[PDB]
Amino acid sequence: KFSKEQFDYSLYLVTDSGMIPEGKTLYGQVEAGLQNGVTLVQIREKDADTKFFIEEALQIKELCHAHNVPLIINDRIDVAMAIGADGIHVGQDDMPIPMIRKLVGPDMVIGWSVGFPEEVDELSKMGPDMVDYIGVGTLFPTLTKKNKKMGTAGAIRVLDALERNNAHWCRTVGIGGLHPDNIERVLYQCVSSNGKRSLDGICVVSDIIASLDAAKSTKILRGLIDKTDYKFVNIGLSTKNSLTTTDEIQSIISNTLKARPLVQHITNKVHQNFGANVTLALGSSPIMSEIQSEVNDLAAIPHATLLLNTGSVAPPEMLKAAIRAYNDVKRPIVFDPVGATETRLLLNNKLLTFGQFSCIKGNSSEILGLAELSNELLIQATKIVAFKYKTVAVCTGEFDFIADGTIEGKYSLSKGTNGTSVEDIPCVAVEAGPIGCSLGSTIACMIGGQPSEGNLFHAVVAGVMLYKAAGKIASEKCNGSGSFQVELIDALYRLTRENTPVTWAPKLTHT
Amino acid sequence: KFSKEQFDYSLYLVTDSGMIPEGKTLYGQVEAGLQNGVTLVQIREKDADTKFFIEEALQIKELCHAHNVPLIINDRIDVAMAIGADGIHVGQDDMPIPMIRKLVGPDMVIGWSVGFPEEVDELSKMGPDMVDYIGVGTLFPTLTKMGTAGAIRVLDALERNNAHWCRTVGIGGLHPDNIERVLYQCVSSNGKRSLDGICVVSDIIASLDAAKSTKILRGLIDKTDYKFVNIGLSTKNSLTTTDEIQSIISNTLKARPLVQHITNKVHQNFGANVTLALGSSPIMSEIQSEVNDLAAIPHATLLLNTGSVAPPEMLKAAIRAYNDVKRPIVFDPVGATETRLLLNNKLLTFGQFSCIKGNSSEILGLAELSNELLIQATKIVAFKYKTVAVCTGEFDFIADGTIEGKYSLSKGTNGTSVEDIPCVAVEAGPIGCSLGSTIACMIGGQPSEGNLFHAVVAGVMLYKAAGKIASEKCNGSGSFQVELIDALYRLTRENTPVTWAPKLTHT
Amino acid sequence: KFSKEQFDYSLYLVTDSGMIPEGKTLYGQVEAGLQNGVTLVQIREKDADTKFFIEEALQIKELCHAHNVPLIINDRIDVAMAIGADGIHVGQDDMPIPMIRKLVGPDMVIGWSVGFPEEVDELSKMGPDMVDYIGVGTLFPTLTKMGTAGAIRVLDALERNNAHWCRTVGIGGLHPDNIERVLYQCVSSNGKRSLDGICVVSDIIASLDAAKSTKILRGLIDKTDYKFVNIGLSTKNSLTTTDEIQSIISNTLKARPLVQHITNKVHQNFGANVTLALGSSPIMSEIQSEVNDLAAIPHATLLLNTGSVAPPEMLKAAIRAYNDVKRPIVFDPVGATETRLLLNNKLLTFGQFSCIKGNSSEILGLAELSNELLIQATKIVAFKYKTVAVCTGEFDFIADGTIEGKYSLSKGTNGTSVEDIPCVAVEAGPIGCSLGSTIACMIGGQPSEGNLFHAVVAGVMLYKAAGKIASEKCNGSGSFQVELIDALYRLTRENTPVTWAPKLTHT
Ligand SMILES: Cc1ncc(C[n+]2csc(CCOP(=O)(O)O)c2C)c(N)n1
Ligand SMILES: Cc1ncc(C[n+]2csc(CCOP(=O)(O)O)c2C)c(N)n1
Ligand SMILES: Cc1ncc(C[n+]2csc(CCOP(=O)(O)O)c2C)c(N)n1
Ligand SMILES: [Mg+2]
Ligand SMILES: [Mg+2]
Ligand SMILES: [Mg+2]
Repeated sequence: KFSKEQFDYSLYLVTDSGMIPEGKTLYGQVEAGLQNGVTLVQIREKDADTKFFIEEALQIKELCHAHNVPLIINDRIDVAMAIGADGIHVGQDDMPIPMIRKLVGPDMVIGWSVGFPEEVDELSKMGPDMVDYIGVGTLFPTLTKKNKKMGTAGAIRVLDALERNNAHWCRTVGIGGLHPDNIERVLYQCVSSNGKRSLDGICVVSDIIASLDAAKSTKILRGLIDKTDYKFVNIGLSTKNSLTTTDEIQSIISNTLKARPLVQHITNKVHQNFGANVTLALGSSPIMSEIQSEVNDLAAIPHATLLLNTGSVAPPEMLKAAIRAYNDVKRPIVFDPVGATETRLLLNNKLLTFGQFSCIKGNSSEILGLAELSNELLIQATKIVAFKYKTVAVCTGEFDFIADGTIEGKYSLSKGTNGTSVEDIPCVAVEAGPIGCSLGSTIACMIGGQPSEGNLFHAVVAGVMLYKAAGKIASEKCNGSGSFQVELIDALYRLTRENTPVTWAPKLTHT
Repeated sequence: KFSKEQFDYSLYLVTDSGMIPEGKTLYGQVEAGLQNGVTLVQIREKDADTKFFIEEALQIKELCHAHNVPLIINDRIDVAMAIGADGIHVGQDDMPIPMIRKLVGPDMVIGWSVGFPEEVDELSKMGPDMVDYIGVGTLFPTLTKMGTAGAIRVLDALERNNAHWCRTVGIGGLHPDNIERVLYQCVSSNGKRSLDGICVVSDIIASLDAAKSTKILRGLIDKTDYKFVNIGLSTKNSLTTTDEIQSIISNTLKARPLVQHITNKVHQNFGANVTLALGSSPIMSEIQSEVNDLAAIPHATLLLNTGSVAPPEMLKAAIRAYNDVKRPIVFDPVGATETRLLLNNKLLTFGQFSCIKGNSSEILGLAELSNELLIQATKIVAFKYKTVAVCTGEFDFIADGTIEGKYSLSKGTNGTSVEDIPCVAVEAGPIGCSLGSTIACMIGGQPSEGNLFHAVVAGVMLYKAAGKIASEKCNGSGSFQVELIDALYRLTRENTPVTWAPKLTHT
Repeated sequence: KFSKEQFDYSLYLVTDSGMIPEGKTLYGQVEAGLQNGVTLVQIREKDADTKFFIEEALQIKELCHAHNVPLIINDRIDVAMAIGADGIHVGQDDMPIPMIRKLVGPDMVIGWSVGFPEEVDELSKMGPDMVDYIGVGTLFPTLTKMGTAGAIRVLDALERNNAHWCRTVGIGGLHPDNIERVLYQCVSSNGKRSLDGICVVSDIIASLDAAKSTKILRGLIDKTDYKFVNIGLSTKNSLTTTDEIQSIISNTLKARPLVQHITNKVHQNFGANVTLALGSSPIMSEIQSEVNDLAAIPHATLLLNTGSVAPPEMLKAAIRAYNDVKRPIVFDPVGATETRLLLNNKLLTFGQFSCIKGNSSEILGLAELSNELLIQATKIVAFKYKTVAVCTGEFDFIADGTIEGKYSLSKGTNGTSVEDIPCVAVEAGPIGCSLGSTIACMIGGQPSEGNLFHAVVAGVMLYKAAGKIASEKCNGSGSFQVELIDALYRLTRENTPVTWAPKLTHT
């Protein structure tokens, strides 16, 4: 018999009998997992005879208690009472929490499956001793649950309602579609806005239970869960609070010129050509492939980068493949969501759950939207985006605000961030007096050439300066919309062919 | 809150959500049912969200409690404790009973789906306050999720273990077309216990007129007479007199009975002769469609063999057609082997027989086991199937288990056990399915005011009597057979039973 | 490299690659069998790349040449010349025989698939050095790609043509449940020829244990006793004495045999009566599941008619069932027309009969064709189907063709031909399925030490004697029939054969 505060939600294993690899037992699997982590166990029988249920449940509570880890049951309250369970997990369509508590009395843990912030509101109007831990939504598509309606974005919305309502007593785990190919990302971008709360643990089912080798699969998840660095891009992620110096900007450009980045553009037909020209100017080769099979070979090429629009004709099933393919080799993705309308809203949020981006670029509307909402306003909104999607965010306008919410690639369980909140991540401005997707292309090239020892922040900033600089130079040499565009590409070339950033007009202050 | 002894098991309604006619509600049906009986209610949700379960079970608990009838839950104990239910019913593959008792404490009614005697044994090894009532087996084929004989074996285990505390209900396929029969033969062998109640589902829930279906079952449930055959069933203990035997034969001769023979090929011919001899007409139809029209003809009678070639589906048909027009069926299970055991035990659950006729071996098999021994088995068969049971041999024993056609809930029989039903004997000194045909004809010609038992005995005399005559006038197996038919013809054509050789004593 | 004469056709294995149980190799089986018999191997690939074929016919020619056993290829000649094979087997739809003998030249073995006599004619007018051996038709239904009668016709042509250079193996559905019967009744009509060996497979290759399967098949082949009926099979040339006929009748009254009749409607009734008279119990089952249960009962006997309405699949069930337990079967083909001719020949390949009964017509067809004529046919039938055979007329002829249940490879009998089996006659002057029932009862009664032949005769005498007696005490067709049954009753209730009118002489 344990006590609420003894429950280690680190690596929470949930079982499913009908999914076991031929030649193995539910016990065998659930065992090899206790020898390598699986620090908590839920028994799940959605179909078996409520007797065979009790038999298998008793059989596993001996193995469990043996390794000193609790057993939880789902979602049969009676079976829990019957066999001396340590806790029960119930869903939103199962017996109400108040009724359960009256039958079981305080001291027994209660899980509740929560997917929306509106459900955290009810969990709170019940006070402590009611709910003890929630399993958050269904983060990713899974083939385990056979029947209602997520991503990290959705889980943030819930961790945030756990704070607004100050439900200190209630822990959290993330569950569903969780595998080694996205655990770090999930752990990494699942923090409350104020940086105070994160997931206390991770849930798996088809990852150990369905495994031809549960011993290894469990040891692997352990590896990731209590690591603390998500090095998602092969650049430096160090937090730099010092403004970007002329010497820094100059060395960024020599690298991007000397390493001829290959920048794959997945974007609309109107930027296709233009964007290719900005790339050619910046001394790098552009490829416009939306071909799924190619994607992994393309991203294999040295110093490759992915710049990425919405409204592209490519099927989401290819974006998901491309995005992943770049993250697997740890190369930079520059995201730019042009949206706004109901369809694009959906598409953009689906994309944001496919992987981890090194930069998210947008204008006023697209940024205020992404933050889930002046000048003091844009700044606060750029920082929210930056933090939320753990990325360098750029907000374009008369002023350009950059913000670094990468936080050196740190995650931890529950902690959650090191007191580092939305409000105080580095954010800098760039302006050059009154005067599109071409920036994305520029940003893309600067990050692209950076070496192991580079820095992702100074890169994204150098880019904004280079562009705003060509921006000022063109607007003076031009005759109208037509020639402005071709003198912009001209300026971008001359400027980076002579690395004299001590010359360019944009002024770089603190925001 | 009720007490265990406040539970009325009469008409016990189990609910099913996905079976209600379009335009109607689970509240709707279960309301009209309470108004005309439905003296107990179980909610059953094998599929629904365990919340909508709670919701829908609170809403029906107000309805039930208002007509003052309990509410039982199958088979989630949690849902039961949760909503303060009155009882819970659990099946064999559900939560062990000791565990349930431990979570609900004594005072809650527990139900246990029992279909085999061996499980009544575990129910007793637990003592009272454990299992409080049981649902017996699956009596008949049903499409929502043994026979009456399979239930009796249970009601018998409840007696040998003296588990007085345990009530019973019958369940599975129960409808107006067999309720009265279930009730009528579902009694313990010592006659002291019967079913406390009848349990339905598809019969009220799935009714386009719930109100009306409930009023019909109540109709049958608390009546007490199964007039299953248009003949008198009075219990006569006065040996059949010579004037009685006489009158029987006059009636069978004056109404020219029509006897349907569903038998093998070997008896076909010989059986029709014996019928003809008796002044009546045989029909050897084994055609399903014809069956209703046939049995509607005046004084129709069905004689029935096993090992006939006709399919079970049609035998089911026939037996039914004849019990519907309240006419007499005479059963004769020749068998013994695995196939014939299975086939007969299926036929015996298709309807009610007016007389089962076997020889020594057949009789011991049916009775589920000398001369004192034959007598016991012949009673056992007679009481077990509530019928007149004949047993052939040097001595023929006739036993009357019709008990005037009386049933009742839990009573069960007026204490009238296997041991004390009328059993007589017939014998005519040392000397088959022809007996079937004789008996058949005799019962056939009986008028509303007649008597079944006396008629079956008349048959066994007449036959035994024509027997001695033949054996005296024959040159061998060959001519014995024609003369047996002749003597039957000469005997019935002169009603002087005071002349006949066979002596009829008590057993 | 072998010679034509070093070919041991005893156990002839024929591979099939796609039928080996998961976990086993064609090498593993073909090896496993070599160590327990498998005295000649053929390689059969009707589907694989003619390369892989080649590799596998080499790998397996080592394994074979090592156990000193040849290797035959079918039906690709090239592959046989190519890997230095010992012989080629070709069918009817394959390369003509002349062409082959030119490309491979003498000293190599050529086996032909023959299944009709005509094909033996072709095979004769080609002389020796052409066809060496021949696999005979398909004997029984098989799933891998006539009966033992079809085989006989072929083994006859091989003699009428005098193809002394030609061996024979039987093939097609050969399994433990039917190998001895095949080995036993598959001899020449002149008794000088029989099968030189037996072709599997799907019995060794398909086997979950190829070693055991091959040991068994060995057991059967070089044994020389087919005990198919648990009764004496001794040849007796001593006319059946009065004492024996009397003993015969006591044994059968005392043992009350159970005679299962499978027959039409018109012999049902009459049939049971005769059996009854003979003091034995008749069963009229045509029920498939009961059939194994029935034949387990003591002293059981199967009387089989044609034109019964029973499905062929069931008669197969039954005929096997009685052979499995070694109890007697009496066959009575009533036909004559295309459909009946078929059905009959088909039953005569389901199992081993103890007696075949027919009249002039029926007995003539079964022989495949006066008073000298009816004797030669009765002998032919008796010998062909290895059984006691009975031709009914004014004279009745009985012929013991069982030869003591003796079989041996190629030999094949012990010079006992169709012309010289014991055949006796029975007559009583000028005067059906009844005689079937009578015989079935007299054989049924016999104990381990009895004699099939004497019993068959006993029956014919009894039935004949009861004939003369009835013909006298009767007034017509009707009274004759009943009187006949009576006389059977009387005659057997007093075993005084010395009294009977029927005269028993040699034929
Ligand atoms: C602690 C807890 N939270 C939520 C639920 C409901 N739930 C959401 S998705 C899913 C399947 C995950 O398997 P996989 O890892 O194969 O995607 C489960 C069972 C629960 N039963 N327990
Ligand atoms: C009290 C009790 N005894 C047994 C059972 C199990 N069971 C046996 S038959 C069947 C279907 C009845 O509807 P129908 O009239 O269509 O046969 C049911 C539900 C139970 N749940 N409750
Ligand atoms: C010697 C010889 N005779 C005939 C043939 C043709 N053939 C007739 S039956 C059959 C398969 C029977 O196996 P089973 O019935 O045991 O499955 C085959 C292979 C041949 N290839 N060689
Ligand atoms: Mg649930
Ligand atoms: Mg149940
Ligand atoms: Mg061929």
